[PDB]
Amino acid sequence: RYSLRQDIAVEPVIAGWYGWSYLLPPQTLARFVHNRFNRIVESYLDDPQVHAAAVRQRRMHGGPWIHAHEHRDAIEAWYRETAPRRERLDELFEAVRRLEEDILPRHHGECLDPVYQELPAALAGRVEVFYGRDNRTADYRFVEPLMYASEYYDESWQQVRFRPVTEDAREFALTTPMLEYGPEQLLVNVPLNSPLLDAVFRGGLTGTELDDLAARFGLDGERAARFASYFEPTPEDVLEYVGHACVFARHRGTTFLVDPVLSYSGYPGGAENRFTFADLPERIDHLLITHNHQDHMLFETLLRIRHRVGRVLVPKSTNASLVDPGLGGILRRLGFTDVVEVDDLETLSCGSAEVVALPFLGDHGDLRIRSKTGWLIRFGERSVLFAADSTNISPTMYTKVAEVIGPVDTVFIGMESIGAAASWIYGPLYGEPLDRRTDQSRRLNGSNFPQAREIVDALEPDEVYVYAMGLEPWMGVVMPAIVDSDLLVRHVQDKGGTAERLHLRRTLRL
Amino acid sequence: RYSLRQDIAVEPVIAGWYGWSYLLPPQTLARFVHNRFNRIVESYLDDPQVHAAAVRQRRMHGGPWIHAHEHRDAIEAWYRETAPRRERLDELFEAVRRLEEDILPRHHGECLDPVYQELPAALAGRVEVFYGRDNRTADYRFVEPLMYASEYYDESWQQVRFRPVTEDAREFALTTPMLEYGPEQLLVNVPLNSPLLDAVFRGGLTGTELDDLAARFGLDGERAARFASYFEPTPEDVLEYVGHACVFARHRGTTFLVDPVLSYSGYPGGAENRFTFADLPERIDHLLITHNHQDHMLFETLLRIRHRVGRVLVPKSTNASLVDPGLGGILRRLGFTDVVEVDDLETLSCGSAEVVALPFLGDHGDLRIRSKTGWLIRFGERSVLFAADSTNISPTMYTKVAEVIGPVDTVFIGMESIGAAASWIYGPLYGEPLDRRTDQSRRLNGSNFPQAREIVDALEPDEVYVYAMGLEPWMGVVMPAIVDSDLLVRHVQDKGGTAERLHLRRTLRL
Ligand SMILES: [K+]
Ligand SMILES: [K+]
Repeated sequence: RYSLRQDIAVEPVIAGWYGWSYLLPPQTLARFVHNRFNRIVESYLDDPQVHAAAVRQRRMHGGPWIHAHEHRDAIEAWYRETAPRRERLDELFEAVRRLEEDILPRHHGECLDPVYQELPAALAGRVEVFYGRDNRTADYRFVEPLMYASEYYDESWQQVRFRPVTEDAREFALTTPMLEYGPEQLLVNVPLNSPLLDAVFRGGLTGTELDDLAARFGLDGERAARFASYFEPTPEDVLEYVGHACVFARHRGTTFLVDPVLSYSGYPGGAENRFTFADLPERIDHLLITHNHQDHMLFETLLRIRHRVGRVLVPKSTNASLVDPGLGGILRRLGFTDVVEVDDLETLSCGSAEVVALPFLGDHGDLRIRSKTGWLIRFGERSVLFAADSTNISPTMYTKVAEVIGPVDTVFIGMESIGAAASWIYGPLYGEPLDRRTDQSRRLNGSNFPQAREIVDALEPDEVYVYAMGLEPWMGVVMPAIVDSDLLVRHVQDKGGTAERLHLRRTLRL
Repeated sequence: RYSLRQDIAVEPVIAGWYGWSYLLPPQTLARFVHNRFNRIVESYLDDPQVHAAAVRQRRMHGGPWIHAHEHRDAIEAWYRETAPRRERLDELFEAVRRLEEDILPRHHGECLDPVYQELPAALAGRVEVFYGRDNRTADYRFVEPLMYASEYYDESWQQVRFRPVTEDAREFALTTPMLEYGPEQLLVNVPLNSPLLDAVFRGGLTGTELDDLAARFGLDGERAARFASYFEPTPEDVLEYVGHACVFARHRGTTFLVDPVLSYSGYPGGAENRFTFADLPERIDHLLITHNHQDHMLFETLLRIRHRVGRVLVPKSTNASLVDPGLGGILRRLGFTDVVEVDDLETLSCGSAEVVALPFLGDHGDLRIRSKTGWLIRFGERSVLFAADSTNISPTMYTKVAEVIGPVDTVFIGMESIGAAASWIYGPLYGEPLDRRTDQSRRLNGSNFPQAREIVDALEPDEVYVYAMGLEPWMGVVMPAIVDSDLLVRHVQDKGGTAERLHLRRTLRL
């Protein structure tokens, strides 16, 4: 009997690209493909040189640049093979532009029933329209499950690409098409929610069982043998930090994992003491996610642990808009079948703990998005709060919050006190651009020193760690402020308590 | 041992008025008190005559008219006793006007963080602000649980008023202050979620236990004896229609009740065959509610059955706005401790059935409100759909819906094909008025004949009843089209199937 090697990664791929939340729902896919992914490809076909030149200065990583510039011929063939896809998806892009731009501004406060009469065939039956607060300006929302039911959500445009992992750091993956760039890699068509991937990550297969598996993925010849080679012979009360904003926990034998992202292992030259896919218990009872940003809920990680998961807790949103579509339903298309959505300050009991959802402000470019929460976990008398990227930009909200929830022992706050422009993530979903100087004042930032101070001062914790920092090398898949972190470590220590910025790993007494 | 008499009603009262959803959350209370309830009282103090004159023509019921005009002195004293309340609530009304009118339009697409700096003390920490789709127009939402935590939600402004019920029909109750107009009535201060009301509706008390109970409500002397007199000595597979849009169901011993409203009994001169508080099983396993309109979820009914209820299913909304605030949280303040919010086309298993939530369009004045769903219930091979007031104003939505949910046997649709102006309910929550002729085209209507036809034609049911009609006399508490109903009864019958409009009661084979 055999199992996947710790040093093979199985990378999520949707419509040619490294896979994440907003590529799943056809209506957001379409805004990205049209307004970003085609622009990146065409720009590259025209001058491979810019991209190479760009890729070479480390400091230009994260821009709209293809990292496998050597492979011009393959990329061109791929673009052209997929033209009927990019074209059926543009049919949706046009419907939506048509409704936001030609149909909705026609109306000024009267009955809207005349609109369902005029909807593009793409949207017919799949949207609801209404006025906003002024009663005169018309808006809309998608009926999400009907979208997924439509021909525009297509499971066949999904894939996984197996490849070896030889070191800690990761190259920035979001702007480069997912293809077989080397014989070590294996690109395979399967839907992301498939139970075949579950077979894989679970393992314990005989050699003939692997052949069967591999034949159900439609593999044979050398591909089937590459596939086979990715497999090797099958070999309390804790609070473990493990990377970026990901924290593991056992409490009277119930397991918790917050904002999942994990590194790999099985290769020379690692970093001592990492917490890896290999360090995981049998079952993950409760998976918690603070928001919808890749650094907090990485598809690659999630697909891998899916088979071990009990319940997923996530914050409730019903906007069913482009900028902000239902987290919970995304998780369901990924194959998670027990997902619970929690409103502000609702309380769920979890094994022997109690989990409370907390209000979470900012980090989203002052955009209309409801998928954010922090979590407070009460393990009997000790009680820990995970705040992720949430910033304290509303003076008293924390006082009022404390009045309802009682005292808190331990706090994790994230101080990416300056990060990206919000258009960097959300930009292709907008309707038209903002004028540059405005767009510029709309950032994704974590709490800085003063804000962070006032969080601490209003919750009176005895322990106070700062995470979500983006230090660990493997976060490079997807992505001054230290001055501030340190200001805070001293503040909290000077006031008679433990504090510490986190990097790489840490056991902690629970 | 004793129990409440079937012929005593226990009427919900918030801040002086017959109690319902939008009076619960302080932010909506405040819009109603200021923009409607004060206007009604003052107008009456000035000329009791208009009101009497108005009350006397039946056809003017439902307008802004006080029904107990004889009792001028009492009403005046009540108004003046409660001035410090109406004044602390105006402090919130002003905060909100201030933020919608002075603060939010100042901003044009830049960072909003400067706003939490300027928030009225009333809202400090209790709101979140953001841009809408155009990215330039600022909007907001309340953090609902912090509102309820605030001094503006005040349980002490809540009450119940016991009174006898001597006949089927009910006088229109929403526009007249809840006071003791007669020695038969008993007005009592207790919070609506109180477990003391549960004691009452449960009953089985000894006479000394009633005295104890009555002493915990702070009663004695003649009041305690009136209270006591409201008590008398303690005395399969069904599908029961029972009134308006309320339908009961047993299936392999699990009980369901949809859109609850019930009549009373124990008085001469009733209507034979009513389904009453007395006809109810021991336990209500699953309570379903399609939307947030009083005709579909009457506080009076709900408070009475609270103690017998298992789970409440309700549609999910996160708008946490004025026009549309969280149904689920309202139910929690009323004392329901197991409430589940269901998104479009999510499926919950319920005892031996499966309940699916269905998209629901219209009936809400093209306003931004997410609290609406129909329910499909699968009892094994028979499968029944409750559509309430939802109108088929989107051509294909029903085709697409059917494609996902499979075939349906039985259908209840509501054909109040013309009803009220939407400002009649929602009017006091708006920011300013619409110009009259516009407001006029924004109605709350059920499906008419053609729309209804196309629902039937796309679901192919064998049975098809029309409800939500507002026939039953007791609906008068809170509230041409028959031509259309009948058109539909014939249509469905001519195409080889059962059809029928419902009135008063009906057993049905399940
Ligand atoms: K599909
Ligand atoms: K309160």
